[PDB]
Amino acid sequence: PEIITVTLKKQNGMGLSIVAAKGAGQDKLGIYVKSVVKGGAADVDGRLAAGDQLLSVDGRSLVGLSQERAAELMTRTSSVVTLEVAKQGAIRREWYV
Amino acid sequence: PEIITVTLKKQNGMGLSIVAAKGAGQDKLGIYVKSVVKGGAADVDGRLAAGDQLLSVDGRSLVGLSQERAAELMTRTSSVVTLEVAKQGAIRREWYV
Repeated sequence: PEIITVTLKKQNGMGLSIVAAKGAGQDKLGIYVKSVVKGGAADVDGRLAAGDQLLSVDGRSLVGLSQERAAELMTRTSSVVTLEVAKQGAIRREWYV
Repeated sequence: PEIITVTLKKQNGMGLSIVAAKGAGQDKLGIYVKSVVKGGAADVDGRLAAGDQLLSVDGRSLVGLSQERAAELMTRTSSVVTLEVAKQGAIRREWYV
């Protein structure tokens, strides 16, 4: 799983719409990019994309946390935010029914 | 929130790729349609779509359950399955960052 570090200058927010989900593989709850806002900070930066997992915010992990704990952590971010992101794999575990 | 009942004749499975997530509004974990397989049972039926929440399977609720409990419930389904689905709203709660 490819992991990268993305640093953003917040325009109005990071220009990101997120969701709490469990990876089909995982038992640990995670924060994922549901979609990117065109023309927002993450869009212009050009790295982040729907499906990417947000591992940490400002060095503090987002993995396995309550939706309350994670929301608190997002509201506390500076004008500048550094994310560790697990890039969505080409070869990936998924759940079929 | 519009709720409907969809009954499917399983071809090879329902032709559905699902995910466990929390609605931005919700604290209850849910089963959602991540994507539909073209040419699968749900596709041909034409009702189900990415974003829809799967409320119950065969009359048994999928809301708020462990990923183990839900997977067990999906593997137990007959050649015929009846789902209660909460259609993804146009006006909906979402989580921006």
